[PDB]
Amino acid sequence: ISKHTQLSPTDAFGTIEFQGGGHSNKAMYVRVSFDTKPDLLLHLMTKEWQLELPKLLISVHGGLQNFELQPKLKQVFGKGLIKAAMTTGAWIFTGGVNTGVIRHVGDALKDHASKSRGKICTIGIAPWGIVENQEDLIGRDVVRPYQTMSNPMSKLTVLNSMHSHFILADNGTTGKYGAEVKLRRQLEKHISLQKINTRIGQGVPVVALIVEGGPNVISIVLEYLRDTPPVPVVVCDGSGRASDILAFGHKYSEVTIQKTFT
Amino acid sequence: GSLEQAMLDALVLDRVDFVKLLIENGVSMHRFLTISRLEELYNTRHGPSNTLYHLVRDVKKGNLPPDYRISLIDIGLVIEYLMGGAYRCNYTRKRFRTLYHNLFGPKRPKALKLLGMEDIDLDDPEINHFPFPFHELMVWAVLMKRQKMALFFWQHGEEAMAKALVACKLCKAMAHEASENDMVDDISQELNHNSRDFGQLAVELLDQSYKQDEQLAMKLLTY
Amino acid sequence: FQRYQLIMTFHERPVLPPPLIIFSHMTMIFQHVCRDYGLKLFITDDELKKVHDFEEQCIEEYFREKDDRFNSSNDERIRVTSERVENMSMRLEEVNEREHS
Amino acid sequence: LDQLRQEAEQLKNQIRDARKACADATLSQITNNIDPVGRIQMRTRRTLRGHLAKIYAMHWGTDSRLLVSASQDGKLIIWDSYTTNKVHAIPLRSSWVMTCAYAPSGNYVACGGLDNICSIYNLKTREGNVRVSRELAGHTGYLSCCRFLDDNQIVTSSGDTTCALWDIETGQQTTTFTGHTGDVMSLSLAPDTRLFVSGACDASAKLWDVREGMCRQTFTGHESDINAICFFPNGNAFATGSDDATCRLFDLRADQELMTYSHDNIICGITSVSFSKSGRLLLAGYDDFNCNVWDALKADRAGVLAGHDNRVSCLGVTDDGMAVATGSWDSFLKIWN
Amino acid sequence: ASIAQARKLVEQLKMEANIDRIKVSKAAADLMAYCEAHAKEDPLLTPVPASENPFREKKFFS
Repeated sequence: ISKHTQLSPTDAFGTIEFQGGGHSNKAMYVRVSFDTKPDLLLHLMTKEWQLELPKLLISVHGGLQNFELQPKLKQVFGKGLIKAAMTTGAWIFTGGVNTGVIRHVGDALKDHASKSRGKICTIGIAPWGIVENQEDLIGRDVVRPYQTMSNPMSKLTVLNSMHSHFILADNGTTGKYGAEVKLRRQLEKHISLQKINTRIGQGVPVVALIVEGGPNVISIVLEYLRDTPPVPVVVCDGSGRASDILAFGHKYSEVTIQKTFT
Repeated sequence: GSLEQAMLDALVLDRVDFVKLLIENGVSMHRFLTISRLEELYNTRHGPSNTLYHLVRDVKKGNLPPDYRISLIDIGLVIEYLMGGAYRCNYTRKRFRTLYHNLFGPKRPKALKLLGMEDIDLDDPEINHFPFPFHELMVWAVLMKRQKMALFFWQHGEEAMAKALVACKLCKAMAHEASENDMVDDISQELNHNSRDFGQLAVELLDQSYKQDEQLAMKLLTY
Repeated sequence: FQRYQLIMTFHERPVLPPPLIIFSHMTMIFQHVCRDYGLKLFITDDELKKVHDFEEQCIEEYFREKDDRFNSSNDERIRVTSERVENMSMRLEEVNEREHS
Repeated sequence: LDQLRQEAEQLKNQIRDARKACADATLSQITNNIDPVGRIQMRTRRTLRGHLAKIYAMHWGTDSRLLVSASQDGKLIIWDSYTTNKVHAIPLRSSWVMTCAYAPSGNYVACGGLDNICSIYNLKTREGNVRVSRELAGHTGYLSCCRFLDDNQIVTSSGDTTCALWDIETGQQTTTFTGHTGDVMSLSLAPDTRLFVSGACDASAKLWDVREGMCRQTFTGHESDINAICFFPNGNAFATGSDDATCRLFDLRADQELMTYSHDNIICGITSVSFSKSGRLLLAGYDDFNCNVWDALKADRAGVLAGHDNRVSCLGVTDDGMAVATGSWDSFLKIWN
Repeated sequence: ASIAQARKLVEQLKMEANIDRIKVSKAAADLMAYCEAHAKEDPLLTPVPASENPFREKKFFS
C-alpha cells in the first residue's frame, strides 16, 4: 500500500500503571504520527509533563534481540549509566519495548530504585504496532491498568516497565518496525539546537551509547559521526556482536578477510 | 493458568519468599484473586494452627455441624463480632450478599421463585474481582495467624494506617477471646505480640507522615 | 488519651446550660415527629488520589530509611567484615597452596 | 410399530367420559340445607421472634407444642409455644434450606432444599446436644418437602420429577415414585398411611401406595404447578393448590374434582393449603398480604387474617384444633386463636 | 420400532381404569355425615373459650 492511511486525530494519551510488576510505577504516554514536527513534541514534553531542559542527552542504540551479557559486565555498565544519568539531569532515550538492550536498561533501573531515591526521565520512543495489548491503552486522560506478563505465542513485545515517559509513533501498520528512527533523530537534533541555561551560547551536549547490535548499527553510527554537529559514541567490547567487532577494529588504526564471520 | 495455581500453593503453605518471587515474576493479585480463591483459602488445612474454628463456633450459636465449610458471610460475621459494636463489614452488606447469591441457588430455574429474594450480573469478566485485593489478603493473613504474610501484604495497596489499626484491634480481640477460652496461654502471648508490632508500625508511619508534611498528614487522620 | 473523649462528649452536648437545657429537651420532641467537621471530613476524588499517593510515598520513604539505617550500624558492619575476611582468608590459602613453581 | 401411540386416546377417553356421567348432585346443591355459620375472624395471640431472615417452612407435632422452622439464614429453631422461648437452636451447612418436618414422637428432624441432600438430626442423643445422625443422597433435583412416618421409614418430595421411600439405616431407597413430568413439591399422607397423593408441574396429582406405589389415580385439570396439597382427615380426599389463582379438591373413588372456590378476589396463587381436623375450616396463604380463611363444606371465605408485613410462606394447624400458626416472609411467626 | 416409551403408556392406562367411580351425589352423601359427626369433635367450628385453650392468656394478679 502506498501509505494510504487516513489522518484522524489521536485518541490515546495519559497515564498507565504497571499491574503485576514488582514496583507500582506510573508513566505518561501519548500517540503521535511519524511526521510530527519536533517543536510541538518538545513543547508537550516541557509544559504538559513539567519537565525542565536537560543538561545532557544519552542515546542507547543497541540490538533488538534477547541477548544475555555475562556477569560482572552488565552490572558495571548498568550502575555506570544510572550514576551518570542521576548525578546529571539527563534524558535517556531508549526504544521502550521490552526487547534487547532496553530490557538491560530496565533491569538496571530495577536495581537502582530499590536502594536509592531520585528519578530518571527514561523516555522511550516505540512504534505503536508492536505492543502486545493494542487495546486497553485507548483510555484518554484516565489511568489504565497494563499487564506486564508476556506470552511469546502472541508474536508481540510488551512495553517495558520502569520507564517514565513514552512517545508512541504510528504509520498505520502493525507488527513491523521502521516508524520511529527518523522521528527520534529529528527530536534529538531539535533538542541539540535548543539552548541550555548558561549564557555562553553552548547547546545541549549529545552522546551515543552502543551495546551489541546488527548491521544497521554501523549505518547509524556512521550517520552520527557525519553530521555538522558531530557527536561521539561509546561501544562495549563485552557484547559479542558488531559492537565488539567495532571494538576489535578500533585496534590497529590506520586483515580485511577476517570479517567473513558469516 | 499455571502461575495462578503456583501462587495458590504458595499462599496455602505459608511460603512468603515464593509469593514475593512470583509477584516479581509477572503474576498480579488483581487478576488472580476471586471469590472461589478466597473462600478456598479460608478453608485450607495446611499451614500453622489457627483459632478460626473456635471463633466461628462461638459466633452463629454454640452448635455447628462437624464437617462444615466456612463461607464469606461467616467471615463477615466473625469480623463484625471481633471489631466492635457499630462496625459493619462489607461482606454482610446487601450488595455482597446478593452477589454471592449467584454462587449457588439458581441451579434450578424454578427455585428462584421459591426462595423469593427481593432483587446486575454486569458483563465484567465475572464482577468477581475484589477491587483492593491486598485488604482481604491482609485480613486473611491476620485471621489465620500468619504474621509474616500479614507484614508482607501490609506494605502494598492503599490505606496503610487504617490497615495497621484494624489489624492491631483484631489481634487484641482474638488474644482476649482465646485467653478467655482456656487456651495454652501461649497463643495469647503470640497474638498480643502481633498486636503490639502492628501498633508500633502504625505509630511509626504516623510519625513519618507528620515529619514529611503537616497538612496532608492532618488530612489523613480525619478523612 | 482522654482529651479526645472529652472533646467528643462535649461536641455531642447541646448548647445550653443545665438550668436552660430543659428547653432543648422540648425542641427534641418537635424533631421527633419530622459531621462535616468534628468527627469526619468528606473529600473529592482528586484529593483522595493525592492522599493515596502521599501515603504510599511516605511508607516507601519509611521503609527505605529503615533499611538504610539498619545497613549502617556498627554490628552489621562488623558481621559483614568478619564474613568477608573469613572467605578471603580461605581463598588466599587455597591460592597460595596451589603453586606451579 | 406405532399402534400404542394411537391406542392412547381410547383408553384416555373412556375414563374421560366416565367422570362426566358422575355429575348428578354436586356439593353446592347438597350443602345448601346445612347449618350456616357466618363469618369468623381471628386475632393474633402469640408471636415468634429470633429468626432474622424469612422463614420457609414449619410443621406441627403431636403435642402441638414444638415447631420446626428453617429460615433463609440457614438456621433451625424449635419453639416451645407456651412461652415462645428459645429451646433448641440449630445451624445449617447451607444458606438455602427449604424443608423441615416434625417427628411422629419428637425424636428425629430433617432438613432439605436446594442442597440436593437429606440429612437427619438426632434430637434424642446421649450427649445433651443435637448432632448429625444419618444421611441420604440420590435426589438429583432440589428437595421440596419431606415427612416422617416413623423412626425407620421416611418419605420425601423432590424437584427431579421423582420421589422415594428411603431406608434410614442403610441409606438406600425402596420405591422410586416415577411418572410426573414436572417437579414434585409436596405430598399428603393418609391417616392409616397406606395410599397417599402427589403433585407436580404437570397440573395433575398421582396416588401412591406406601408399600409398592402403583400409579393409582390421576387428578388433572389445573393450569400451573401443583404447589401445595393437604389430605382430608378421612383419607379419601385431598385438595390441590396451584399458582393459577385456583385450588381444586379431589377424592379417591370418584376420580373427579369435588368442589372449587368461587372467589375471584384471589388474583394470585395459593402458597399453602391445610384442612381442618374434621374437614370444615380451610386455611390458605397467598402471594398477597391477605390470609383468606375458608370454609370446606359451605365453600365460603371463613375470614381474613391481614397481619403480616410480607408474603405468607408456610401454614400450620394444631392437632387439638384451637389455634392457627402462619409463617410469613417478615421474619416472624404469629399464633392466631 | 422405538415403542419402549409408549409401552409404559398403555400399561398404566389399562390399569388406571380398573376402579368404580361413584356419582357425585353419592360423593355428596359420604362426607356430610363424616363432617357433621366431626363438627362437634373439631373446635374449628365451635370455638372453645379460654378454659381448655392451651394458648390462654397469662394473668398474674399476685
